[PDB]
Amino acid sequence: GIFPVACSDGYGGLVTTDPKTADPAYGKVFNPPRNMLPGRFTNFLDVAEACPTFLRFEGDVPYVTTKTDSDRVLAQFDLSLAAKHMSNTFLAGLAQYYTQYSGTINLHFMFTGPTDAKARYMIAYAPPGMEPPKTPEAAAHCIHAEWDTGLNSKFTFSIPYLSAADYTYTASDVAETTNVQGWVCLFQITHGKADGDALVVLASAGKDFELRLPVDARTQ
Amino acid sequence: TTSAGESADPVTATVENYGGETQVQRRQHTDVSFILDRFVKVTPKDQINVLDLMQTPAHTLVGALLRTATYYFADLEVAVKHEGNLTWVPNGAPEAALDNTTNPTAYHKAPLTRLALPYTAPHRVLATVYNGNSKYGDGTVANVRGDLQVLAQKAARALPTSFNYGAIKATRVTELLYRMKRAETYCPRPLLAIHPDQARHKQKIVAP
Amino acid sequence: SGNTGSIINNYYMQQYQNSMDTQLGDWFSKLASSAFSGLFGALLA
Amino acid sequence: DRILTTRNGHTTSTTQSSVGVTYGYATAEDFVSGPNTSGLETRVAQAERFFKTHLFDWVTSDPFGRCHLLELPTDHKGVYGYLTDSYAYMRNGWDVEVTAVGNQFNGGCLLVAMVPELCSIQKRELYQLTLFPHQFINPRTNMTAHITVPFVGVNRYDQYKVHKPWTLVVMVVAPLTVNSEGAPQIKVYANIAPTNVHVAGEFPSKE
Amino acid sequence: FNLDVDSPAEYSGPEGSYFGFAVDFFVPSSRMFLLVGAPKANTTQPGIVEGGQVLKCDWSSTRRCQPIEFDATGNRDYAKDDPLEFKSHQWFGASVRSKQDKILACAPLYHWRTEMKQEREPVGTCFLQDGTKTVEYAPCRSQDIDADGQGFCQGGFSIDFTKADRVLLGGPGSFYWQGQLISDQVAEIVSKYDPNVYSIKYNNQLATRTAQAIFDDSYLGYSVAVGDFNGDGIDDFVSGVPRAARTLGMVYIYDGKNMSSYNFTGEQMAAYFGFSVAATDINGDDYADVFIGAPLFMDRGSDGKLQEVGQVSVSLQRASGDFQTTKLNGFEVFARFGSAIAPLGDLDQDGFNDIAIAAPYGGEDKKGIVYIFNGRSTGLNAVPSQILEGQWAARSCPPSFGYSMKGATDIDKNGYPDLIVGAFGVDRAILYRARPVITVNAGLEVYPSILNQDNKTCSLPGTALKVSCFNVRFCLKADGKGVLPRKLNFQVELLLDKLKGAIRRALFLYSRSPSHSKNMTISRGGLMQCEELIAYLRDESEFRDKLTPITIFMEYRLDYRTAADTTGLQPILNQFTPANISRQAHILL
Ligand SMILES: *[C@@H]1O[C@H](CO)[C@@H](O[C@@H]2O[C@H](CO)[C@@H](O[C@H]3O[C@H](CO)[C@@H](O)[C@H](O[C@@H]4O[C@H](CO)[C@@H](O)[C@H](O)[C@@H]4O)[C@@H]3O)[C@H](O)[C@H]2NC(C)=O)[C@H](O)[C@H]1NC(C)=O
Ligand SMILES: [Ca+2]
Ligand SMILES: [Ca+2]
Ligand SMILES: [Ca+2]
Ligand SMILES: [Ca+2]
Repeated sequence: GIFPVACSDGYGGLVTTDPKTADPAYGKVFNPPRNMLPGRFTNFLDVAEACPTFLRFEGDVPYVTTKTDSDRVLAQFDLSLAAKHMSNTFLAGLAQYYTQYSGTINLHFMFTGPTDAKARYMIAYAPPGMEPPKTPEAAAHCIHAEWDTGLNSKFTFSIPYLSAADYTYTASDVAETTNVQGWVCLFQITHGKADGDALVVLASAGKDFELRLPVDARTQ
Repeated sequence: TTSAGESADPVTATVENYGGETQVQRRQHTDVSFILDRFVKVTPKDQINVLDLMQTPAHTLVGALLRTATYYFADLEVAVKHEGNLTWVPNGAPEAALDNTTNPTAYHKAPLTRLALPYTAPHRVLATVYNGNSKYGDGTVANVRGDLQVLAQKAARALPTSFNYGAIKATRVTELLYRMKRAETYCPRPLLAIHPDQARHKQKIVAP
Repeated sequence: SGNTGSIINNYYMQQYQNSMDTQLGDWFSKLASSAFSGLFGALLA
Repeated sequence: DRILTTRNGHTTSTTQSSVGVTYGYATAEDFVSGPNTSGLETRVAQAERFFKTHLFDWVTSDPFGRCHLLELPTDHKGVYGYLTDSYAYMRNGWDVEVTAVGNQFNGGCLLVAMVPELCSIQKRELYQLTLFPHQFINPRTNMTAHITVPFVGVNRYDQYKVHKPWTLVVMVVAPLTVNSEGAPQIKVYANIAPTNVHVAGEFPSKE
Repeated sequence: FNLDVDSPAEYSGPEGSYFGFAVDFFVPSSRMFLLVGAPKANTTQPGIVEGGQVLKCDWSSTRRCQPIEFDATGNRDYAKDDPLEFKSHQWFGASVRSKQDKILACAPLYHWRTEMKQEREPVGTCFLQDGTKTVEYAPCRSQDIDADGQGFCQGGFSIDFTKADRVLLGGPGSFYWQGQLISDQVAEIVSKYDPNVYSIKYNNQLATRTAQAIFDDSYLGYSVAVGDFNGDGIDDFVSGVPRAARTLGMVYIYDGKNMSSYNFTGEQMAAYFGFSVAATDINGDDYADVFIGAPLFMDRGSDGKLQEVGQVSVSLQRASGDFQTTKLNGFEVFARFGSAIAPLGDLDQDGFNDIAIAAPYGGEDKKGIVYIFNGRSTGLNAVPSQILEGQWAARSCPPSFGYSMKGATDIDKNGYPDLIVGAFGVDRAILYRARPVITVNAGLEVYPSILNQDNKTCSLPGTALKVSCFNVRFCLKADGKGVLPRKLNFQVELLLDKLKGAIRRALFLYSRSPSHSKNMTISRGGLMQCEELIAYLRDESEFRDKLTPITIFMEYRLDYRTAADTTGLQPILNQFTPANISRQAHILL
């Protein structure tokens, strides 16, 4: 006889992400050689970790301006990859096609003032649960860091990943409007003759940043 | 980590700088060969469809993520739901050779016919947006607005008509799907997420 | 290797399945691994 | 401890405010001996020198994103541009060097970037110009940015009359903030140079 | 109401030349002339068919209209065998504006080849003439070019002079038809002129810059008007933007010192709000009032049916900065009331400025109608005191009587401003003169007015019987401004018991008749003339009607034929002034 099989039910439908490869139809094709061709990347995080990209502030600008008044809050933006400030970043470009992430997010802070303007800043991480701090006195009790503008003009602060669950959603919830993943606040503490001068900021993937579960954003 | 702010070498101020430690990080779901070999829908014409990968839309996943690369190499396999007989033709044959059946037809087997095509381009690596001599471009001048503007948008379209995997021709294709495997990418380009008008782009996430 | 999930060998050989690549005679993984870390000056505890 | 004076051929370029050279996309050149040319290529060593050009005048009224896009190769009226009208297929790298000389009392910064195949950009796309071979210039730290890139392209040799692979892009990230003691207007120059050109295929003479 | 209609001045031109598409007065330094725009008139310019010309029409003596040479040349060349311009069908004379010695005419459809590629773009051009001088003024003919620049600007589509001798120019096609307001001082227009430079830069130029793409196709500069609105003396810029706000139409007002932005808006879709604008102080408060036209406006009647009648919005300028907007509707359907709006100055010399509004496609046989509206304290009197009718039939394009008009000019020195009406559809232009206004203080007194039937005072010659008599007395006094006779003869009529086929119970003594006429001749500005006479009651047994009051009626008529002057311009009596008055008398019991 012939080898009996059972044409099983429920199996064999076309799934769009399956590891089944299609049967060939036209063989014996030799490609032109491509070896040692410049500029190859393997994973999308290595582009996101080796190349930092700007943020967005009020006025469609990447820089934040020093403030010559009693209020000392330069910027105060919620921490999500669907935020308003993170929107033009490459890091939130590919995090629009996933569901959840983990790991650190590096923030790069380059000061573009003249050689006579000096200032010092701080950036703090306010974990969720109460209102974010509005003064650098109140934000001294976070996981913060300070730096002043001198010869090396760039500062990189790695945002810690604190969460209950092991992975956090990269899409902020549509109905839930409290943003219970966290805030990140950056202040100025003082400035000497630094009026009208800028602080261009950047963002990169961290050392241990890794995404998970790809879906289709579909320009939403 | 204080750095030299303009040298543009990579710096990663890790979380150990203020106490703590880093964990093991896995990056399989962001691999460029894993994220690109899944099926994507493109809109078909009635009969003749050149199998260009840059006719994938810009809102979908592997169309907006293929445009991350400047130069790409990937073998294509298609999956097309049609009626009649569907003849694939290699790169650069005359378009009168779509009717001939010596070219690799697939007879109609219900419901759809998926088949693996080789890289048939003459170039060593294809490209997402070739610009031989179409754009200057450091600041294009105001030319066409109003009615004429819609057609003026195709002025800057890609020209290497050799940037295709060939063409398929059936009686009426209904839905033909691309996926690209063994994908190699080169020279990254910017990738854009959509612009929030609120404090944060809050969309309705799935929930019980 | 890709998005394959089969432990069996392929049925069609190698050259009726893909297009064979030809040698003649990567970057951003080397770029992201040469990243500076630590500090720039004399740190304290 | 610093060697900060580059030269290409018989032309030198000494800068004292170099933060460093950035090798974009490769540290070494591709195999120039292709099979699409049958071994009829040859290196022209006399094309490797600098040539100066003017880009724009970065003034205090320029907002974010006043970009400038010049396609390389541009009109070279010397030895290199003679090869464009005398040989059909040629390939080369580039090592650009832009200068924005003000003084150490101006503010602001302008990003410099070598980007391949650049056309039809948006100002919302300018946020992520950092992905390319880039190097910032601010007057508080440096005056120059020195970027070096190899030949990229769809295929090994190129027809430069119908195709321009690279595009030197300078855009202004923070606006120029003059002070009581700074410089009012700075002018952005650049000296560009090819690296190891290889022509193949002699045109007939125009006579 | 005082405009002469009997024998108004008629002027004509070549048929098809659109003679009357634009009109103005020309008063130099001491003869008076008329400017008529004929944008389709053939010229002797080398190889230019229908270049269009402006004609200076001699008002003195004969009716001769001599053309004016602003430009006698043909198309200049950019290079060899490469024309720079296209003056053929350039519609020169489509808009003509004059101020003293300065005449400004424009060619909205003048096309121009770029200084780069070989294009044909309607930037429009103008020619400014100051007596012996004559320069060219093409502000839209610049380095900024086609569609998104000033290439399709059609500069000169509407023009106006300010009091500080500054030109206001409108171009509805700039920046993808956003439109543009351009203002230059007449000094630099000639001072910076250069026959070899096609794109002249003017140092003191005010202009509306390009705006967002959502402002495209709005047609700013479609029409223009000048007047002060911020109270600094300098004329500001009023312009209609008829396609703005999704075809609802708007009107912009910019500062005449720095082009700084009031803004009016329409109430109906596609009513063409802003097709025409006018600025004149209508209520004597020395605050310039805004008039906006919308000829396509549809109104509802008692039958509740929509009908296109046209509408003009009268916005009174208050010192508060606000406006007191009044809407005035058209009268005939599809007549496009409000197509042209022309300030007349004080037409009747009463103390308030007046204005004229036209329905060019109205009247019998689509001849055309012009309505005259008088100003007063409260604002503009919504009822027209005069209705000017076209007198010419159609050929192909309708007569369009009233499509363009100009007033506020005392061209005959009679103390009263006149009006030009252009009917380009029949290639005619008409000058209406204003007749002198005579105010008249008529009087009538009856004493005693309570008649005792048994009084019997005044004797009656012929009979021994005496009758109950009383006195009737009438007075005339007249005066007027401007040029008019110092002698004025009137015809006074008196009737006793005007209320009565019935029997009249009172008659005049020295005539025995209820009717009496008196040729009276009073003097202008002179004292009040007054003639009285005796009337008497009939006998008690001659009538039963003793309860009905005896009404004494006085009526007067002026001799217009003898009041005429030189040309035969006969004066007129003031409106709202009773041509007759009446007092009464009762009988007791
Ligand atoms: C009876 O019949 C006789 C004759 O018809 C009437 O005679 C009249 O007497 C009037 C009053 O005297 C007189 O008025 C005018 O002359 C007045 C002087 O004689 C003079 O004072 C008046 O001026 C004033 O008059 C006006 C009149 O409207 C009043 O309104 C003022 O208040 C002033 O009083 C007049 O100029 C009139 O002229 C005269 N007429 C005649 C024809 O003789 C008489 O009044 C009759 N009387 C009765 C019985 O009624
Ligand atoms: Ca003013
Ligand atoms: Ca007023
Ligand atoms: Ca009046
Ligand atoms: Ca008059």
